[PDB]
Order: sequence, then structure tokens, then C-alpha cells
Amino acid sequence: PNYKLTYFNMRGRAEIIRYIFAYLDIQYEDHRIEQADWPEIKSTLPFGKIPILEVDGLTLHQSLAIARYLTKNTDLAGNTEMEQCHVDAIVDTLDDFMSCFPWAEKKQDVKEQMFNELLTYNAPHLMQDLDTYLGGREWLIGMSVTWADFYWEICSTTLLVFKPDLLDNHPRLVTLRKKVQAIPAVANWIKRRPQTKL
Amino acid sequence: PNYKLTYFNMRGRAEIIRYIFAYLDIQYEDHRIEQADWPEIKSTLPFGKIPILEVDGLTLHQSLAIARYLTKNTDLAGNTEMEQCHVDAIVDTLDDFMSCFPWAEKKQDVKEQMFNELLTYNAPHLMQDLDTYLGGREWLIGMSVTWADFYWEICSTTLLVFKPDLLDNHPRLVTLRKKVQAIPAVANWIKRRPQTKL
Ligand SMILES: Nc1c(S(=O)(=O)O)cc(Nc2ccc(Nc3nc(Cl)nc(Nc4ccccc4S(=O)(=O)O)n3)c(S(=O)(=O)O)c2)c2c1C(=O)c1ccccc1C2=O
Ligand SMILES: N[C@@H](CCC(=O)N[C@@H](CS)C(=O)NCC(=O)O)C(=O)O
Ligand SMILES: N[C@@H](CCC(=O)N[C@@H](CS)C(=O)NCC(=O)O)C(=O)O
Ligand SMILES: [Ca+2]
Repeated sequence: PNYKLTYFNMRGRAEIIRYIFAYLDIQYEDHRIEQADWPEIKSTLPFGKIPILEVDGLTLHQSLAIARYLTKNTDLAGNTEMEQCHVDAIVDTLDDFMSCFPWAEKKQDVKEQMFNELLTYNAPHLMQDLDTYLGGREWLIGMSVTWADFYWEICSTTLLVFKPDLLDNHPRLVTLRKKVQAIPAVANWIKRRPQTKL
Repeated sequence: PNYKLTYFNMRGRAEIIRYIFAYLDIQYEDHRIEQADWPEIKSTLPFGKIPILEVDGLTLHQSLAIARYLTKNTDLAGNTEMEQCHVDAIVDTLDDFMSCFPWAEKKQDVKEQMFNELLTYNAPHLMQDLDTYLGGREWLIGMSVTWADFYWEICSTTLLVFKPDLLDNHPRLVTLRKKVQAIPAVANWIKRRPQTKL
């Protein structure tokens, strides 16, 4: 397949896909559109949202659907049907919390206040559940790295921007992030990707 | 296998799993909890949410991850990997929207503002996109029913509680709901299930 990923010039919801491409050493066109392109790009999307990934002329959409598609029949999937279910479940838990944030809120002061409230009053209960879940194991699921680990590194990277001390009580979750960042293909992508806030 | 679904006494986020069990003819315990029993069950769950599904003593969480686990290798999944991705992407498009509603909000003026806004402005855009996406086809993905058609029926049932004219410009979306509801195992479940608002 020829692959064309369309998104904004940010990590955002496309980053999980870009990591999977890096990890599997698969070539693709990382198409990054400008704001001013958006009305034309959007007219061609099935539900008005990006990322989309075109595969031999056919459009796929929804970031986590696409990530799941790309990892099928790979070592990133989950080694059993039960583990595959767990991979999905941790991914959706993270995704649910990410979607609590008002990313598109226009009023700066209110956006801020809600980010701070979410990060102070809500995030600590999820960090604790994730840490307890991981226990002393190496990876979130199974005995090998999966895309759920990628998603945790990706999500916590953005959260750390807004809450530097997020993981101060959670060394185990920091070690996991480090393990993902050290995978040679992933480290290489992290080093080379365009530097964006989000 | 020995299956026990735990959720509130409502369709909500469990209903997709209930349709899949019905359609596959799989017996399970449909455990509906009462509000006063939740805090104590809540504290025993790795991530403090329902639904959960117990499978032979093992606990799964996250309603779409579990729905996916249950339909793997059935005819409710798509017929190729690319179609499975389309099924996933429709399900998440639907979920993204349902999850926009402030189901939990306590401030009644703020909840009622947001509902009316979503239903008046956003929802018609979604209907239009979904109707274009379905075109003249029988089912949303491929040439046979998948759990994405089930999710459309479940989601639209709740939306229609709040906006009965939602589908007045989209006969084909109504017909797609009827197709789902006419499948004998689904029809029998709908007829027999507990009558809740949601
Ligand atoms: N769901 C989102 C969304 S959402 O809009 O779909 O709710 C948004 C979102 N990020 C995300 C962050 C910013 C913007 N866009 C956006 N919007 C405004 Cl009102 N201002 C700016 N300004 C802006 C522009 C460029 C750079 C930085 C900034 S700034 O936010 O720091 O001020 N950008 C947008 S946009 O696509 O809706 O336009 C998505 C994320 C996610 C994620 O789920 C997510 C998951 C894991 C890691 C990261 C993310 C994530 O970043
Ligand atoms: N759950 C979806 C979220 C899709 C989404 O809301 N994408 C944003 C970019 S992060 C978008 O296309 N926003 C532009 C808009 O809604 O107009 C996914 O993972 O792809
Ligand atoms: N995306 C999740 C959402 C899980 C969720 O937030 N469930 C709610 C009820 S719909 C819940 O457990 N709320 C009670 C609580 O969290 O205290 C899923 O599909 O399972
Ligand atoms: Ca979701």
C-alpha cells in the first residue's frame, strides 16, 4: 500500500499513527496541512475530522481505528485475544481522559482554569489507577511492548506540558515512558519529528 | 464461556454488548446494579467505571473494547482488515458525539444549554455526514450487518428521546435503524429488555 497521513502540524491525534509507522519501519507521506488549507481539506473528509490515512486510494479515519488497523498481525497488537482487549481498554481509558480537555475553547482564561482543574482534581486518580494497573510489570500489557504503551507515552507527554509534576508520585509510569522513548525506532522519530507544542 | 455483564439499569454504554450477546445467542448474566450499591463496587474496579464484563472469572472493562473482543472472528466484524477499520471508525465517530453530551453535569442550565446546542447545531451535521456515508447501501460497512449498524441504532435511539425530528430529512437512516430492529434476535431482545429512558 501507498500511505498518506493527513493531519495538522502537531503531534495530536496523529502521533499514535506516526509512532506505529516508525516502529514498523513503514514509509508514508506525513502530510501536514496549514490552518489556511482547512476549508478545502475538510470538504473531502467523511465526517469533517482528521487524521485520515489514505491507503491505496481508500480513506480511513478515526485515529485509534487507524492505529488498531496498522498494528493487526504485528508484535504491537497484544499476543492473545484477551490481551488485545486490554490493549484497547487502556487506550480508550487514556482517550476518554484526553477528551475531557477543552482543546478548542476560545476564551483563554476559561480554557486554562479547566485544564488546571482537570490536571489537579481528576488526573491524580487516573495516574494512581494506571500505576496500580502496571504494578511492577515492564509494560502495560503482556511481556512485550504494545501500542497501549505508545499511547501512554504520547498522552502523558502532552499532559506534562500543562502539568510538569503530573508524575512526581509515580516513578514507575516515568520509567515506562523512558522505556518507550528508548526503543531505537521510536527514539529516532522523537528526535527528528517537527517540534510542536501539541 | 461464563459471562457476567455489570452496568446500571439502563441501556447506556452496556447496550452494545447486550445486542452482540443477543445476536450471537450467547447466554450471560445481565447484572444491573442499583445506585446505592455502586460506591462499594466502584472501589473494587481497576479504573472505577462500568460497564465491566467478567469472562470465566477474568474482568474486562471499556464498552467498545469488550464489544470488539466479543465480535472478533464473527460475522459482525467487517470482512477484511480494511472493513474492520471502517467498522471501528464508525463506532468511534458515533461515540465521540454521544460523549460530547454532559450526561453527568449537575448545573441544570449548563447541561440544558449544551444538550440543545449539540442537538440543534452539531447533530444535523452528523446525520448529514452519516447519510452521505451510507449512500444507497444496505448496511454501513460491506454487504452485511456489523456491530457498527448496531451502534448506530443504539445511539440514535437515545438521540431521538431528545430530538424526535432528528431523522426527518434522512429516510435512509431511519430505514437502517428498522433493518437492525427487524433482525430476529435483536427484535426479541428489544421486546424483552427493561424499559428505561436512558
Ligand atoms: N481529542 C483531542 C482534541 S479534540 O479537539 O478532538 O478534542 C484536541 C487535541 N489537541 C489539540 C490541541 C489544539 C488544537 N487546536 C487549537 N485550538 C485552539 Cl482554540 N487554539 C489552538 N492554538 C494553538 C495553535 C497551534 C499551536 C498551539 C496552540 S495552543 O493550544 O497551545 O494555544 N489550537 C486541536 S484541534 O485539532 O481541535 O484544532 C487539538 C488532542 C486530542 C486528543 O485526544 C489527544 C490525545 C492524545 C494526545 C494528544 C491529544 C490532543 O492534542
Ligand atoms: N476521535 C477522533 C477525534 C477527531 C477530531 O475531533 N479531530 C480534530 C483534530 S484533533 C479535528 O478534525 N478538528 C477539526 C474540526 O472539528 O473542525 C480521532 O481520533 O480521530
Ligand atoms: N468509555 C467508557 C466510559 C465508562 C464510564 O465513564 N462509565 C460511567 C457510566 S456511563 C461510569 O462508570 N460512571 C460512574 C462513575 O464513574 O463513578 C466505556 O465505554 O466503558
Ligand atoms: Ca471513545
